[PDB]
Amino acid sequence: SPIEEQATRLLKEVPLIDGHNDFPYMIRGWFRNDINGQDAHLYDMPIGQTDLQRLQKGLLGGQFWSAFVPCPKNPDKEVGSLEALRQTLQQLDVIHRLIERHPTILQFADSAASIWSSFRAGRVASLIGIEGLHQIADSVSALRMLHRLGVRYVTLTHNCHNAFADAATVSPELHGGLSRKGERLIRELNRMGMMIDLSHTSHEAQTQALRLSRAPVIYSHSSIYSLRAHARNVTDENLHLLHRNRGVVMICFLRELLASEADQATLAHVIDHIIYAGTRIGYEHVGIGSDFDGMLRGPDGLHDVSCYPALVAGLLERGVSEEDVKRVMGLNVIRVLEEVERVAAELQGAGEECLCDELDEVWNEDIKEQLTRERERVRKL
Amino acid sequence: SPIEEQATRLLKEVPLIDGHNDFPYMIRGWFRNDINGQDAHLYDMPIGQTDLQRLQKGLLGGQFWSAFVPCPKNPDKEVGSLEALRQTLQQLDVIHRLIERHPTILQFADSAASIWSSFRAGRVASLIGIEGLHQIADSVSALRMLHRLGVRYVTLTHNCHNAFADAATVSPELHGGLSRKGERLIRELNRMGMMIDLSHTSHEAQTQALRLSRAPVIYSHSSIYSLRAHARNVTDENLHLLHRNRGVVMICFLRELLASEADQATLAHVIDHIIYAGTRIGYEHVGIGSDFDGMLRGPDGLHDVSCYPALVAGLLERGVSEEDVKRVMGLNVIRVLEEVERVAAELQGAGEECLCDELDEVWNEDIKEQLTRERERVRKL
Ligand SMILES: [Cl-]
Ligand SMILES: [Cl-]
Ligand SMILES: [Zn+2]
Ligand SMILES: [Zn+2]
Ligand SMILES: [Zn+2]
Ligand SMILES: [Zn+2]
Repeated sequence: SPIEEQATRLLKEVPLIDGHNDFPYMIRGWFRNDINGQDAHLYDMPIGQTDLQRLQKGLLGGQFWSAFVPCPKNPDKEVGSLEALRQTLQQLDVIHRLIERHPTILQFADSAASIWSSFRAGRVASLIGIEGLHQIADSVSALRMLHRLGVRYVTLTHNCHNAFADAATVSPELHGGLSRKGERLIRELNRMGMMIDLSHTSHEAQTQALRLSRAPVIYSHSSIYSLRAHARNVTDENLHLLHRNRGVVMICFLRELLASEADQATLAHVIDHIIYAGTRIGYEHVGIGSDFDGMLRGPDGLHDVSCYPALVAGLLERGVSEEDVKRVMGLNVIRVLEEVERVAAELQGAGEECLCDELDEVWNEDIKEQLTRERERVRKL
Repeated sequence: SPIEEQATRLLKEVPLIDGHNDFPYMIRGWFRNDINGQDAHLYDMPIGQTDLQRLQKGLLGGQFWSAFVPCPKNPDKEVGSLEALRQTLQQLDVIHRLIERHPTILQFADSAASIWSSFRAGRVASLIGIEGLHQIADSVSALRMLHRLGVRYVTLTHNCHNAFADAATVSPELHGGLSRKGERLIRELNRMGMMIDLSHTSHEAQTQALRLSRAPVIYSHSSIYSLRAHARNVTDENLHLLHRNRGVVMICFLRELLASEADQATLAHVIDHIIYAGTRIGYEHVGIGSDFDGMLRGPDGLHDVSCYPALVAGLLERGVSEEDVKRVMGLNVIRVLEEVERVAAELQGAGEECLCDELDEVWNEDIKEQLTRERERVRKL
């Protein structure tokens, strides 16, 4: 069809960059992060919605691979929080090993330039994000090291309240949006060049983050509230504040977020959600945030990662212009990552102070007096 | 003096690379890793043997900055082990922030080429190492992420036994050298290109590591046993196995390791230790491993980081040739890091399997059956 050829041409011209995929957690579930001699299975998986053959088939240009670990369930709160940090490094490790063992398909990217150079070579631009602040174990130092390991967005919560912000799906509220720590962390995230992700966060937490953030944010996988009322979806209030923020809402394929009955959800519903946001806040603030492998089953026509050409063709069929489809595919999320890095460079160039952790005193006054006495002895030599 | 001018010329021609300095832990002790508006103090410290003015004065070419955290003291063994991992990321964070805030003095390096390019520009080549396996929290995944963060050596123990190896200063013995896990970790360290450091490890643990390792190792800060009997010093047995391994013993300035009475220790004792090893196993297997800021007081003439020109002049005064002094200064430790990276490239190029952690099963048989049933449904479409 001339529409199918058009969709294939667009997928070759610009990268379709998906906002969120939990394929790394499926590798932890199925293989337990042991991928040695598992290429046959990694190319043709016996479970899930993602594998390396189907990833090629769908012509996907880039991917933010999620490094999610569950919210801590342990009665010992210190152990659970610290356990999440160790599991985070295990998931970042298997993501890096997955990319490194398959260099013909996947290539690591952590910027707008690295996404393009990956797309020119014919690879899937492989970026990384974490699904929740619980993953850092209350350590802003750890968060900066996660940025150094290649993490380029941080979802503020998953399905649990943390010290920084409230989750959408948990009641009662803890902070009523962001905490004081949360407000201060927004400045640090803008300073370091970490992209803020407002998926899974409460409506009040979104409103406060959108007003405070000096850089554009994203919703890595969230849908529209007006079309389907759910705690996880974005309200018209927050859609307008996203426009002022210059952020992007990357539309989710979760069936619960598209229809009241999950079995009724379809590819057409995803297109309705993209067109709604594109009509009201412009097509330069809308994206694609599948959440593949964060669900058992997908919508009719969006069953797995091979179905992206159907989404591009469906948007063109509805009268969304080529230029606007290219924006929704990936140009918008590239711009936000580019603007996040530019803001960080401005703030780092200006010499803004970084947020430091609260640490225990290791030395008492006796030790500090010995050290000062010792220094003075060396001065008199 | 013609000997002082000779020492200054050598320090400009080749980088003097010190094996171990604990200045990052002094920053944790004094500032609690909060260096915002502390440049006056960082250039002229009120404590310790290291600051940025004295670092320039001594003409030091490179430095392995230690990222040490204490051995876990907590009764809850899980909490203590996981706490060491979080503290490790705090110390790696402050090392990176120290380098980044002072780019005219310090420059990050993680290879032989990066050491040289740093030295050409007139910076101190700033490398990173961790002082003990307890710092990884039994996570080989975490260890690979520490390598990604810039860690280029790992001391197998500090002053405590761990799951992998025995420390020198603790009795009774636990593993009697390396454990089975330790033996398997040696292969993984060689594969990833992590330099093995045998300081703080028991004599038996050294012997087993030196025979097993396929790449050259180091002693980042250890002295000679024959001159001064101590658990921390290297025996003639292990010095010979270091020669076969092609490693380097970087001589320590700790007074306890140089003389029976600590107040008697001197610059002359450090030179005796360098000449002993250089005479018996050749000058291409000897280095300088100060351990500055891992001690209150240093030897007479080696009080702080400004005293390196006295060490170079002292070696030349004793009849050690210019070419051999250049080797002891830094060419040897550069070679070992270069050979460690070459061995890793050979093993990674050959497609050797990496060591994976033992993970818990997250899904039961009910969940796995749903995932396989779901995959088959998608196959029939
Ligand atoms: Cl602490
Ligand atoms: Cl686990
Ligand atoms: Zn997810
Ligand atoms: Zn999610
Ligand atoms: Zn030390
Ligand atoms: Zn030490």
